[PDB]
Amino acid sequence: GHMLRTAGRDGLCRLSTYLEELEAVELKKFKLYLGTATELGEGKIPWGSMEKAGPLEMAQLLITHFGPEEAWRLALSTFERINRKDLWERGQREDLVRDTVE
Repeated sequence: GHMLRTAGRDGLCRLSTYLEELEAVELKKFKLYLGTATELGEGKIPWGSMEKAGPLEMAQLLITHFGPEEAWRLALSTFERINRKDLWERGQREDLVRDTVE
């Protein structure tokens, strides 16, 4: 687990690792949320070309359309939206909890 990446750079690697935790319907929510999103403007995802896509295909989908860490953002920030707040907290913690600490 640890000391695996002495020198490394993830992006897609972290994206996949979290998207592999999502089941078909979880990915379903995820890919419709951002893929058919009008809040995202037009939607960087092609027209239904993610229906037969799984964690592997999805990771390589977001990474190609959005970008390495943009894909990651699109996943973590959608985890919270599909009621996958658990894994979402595994993604973003950012900084500070209440006072002084964290």
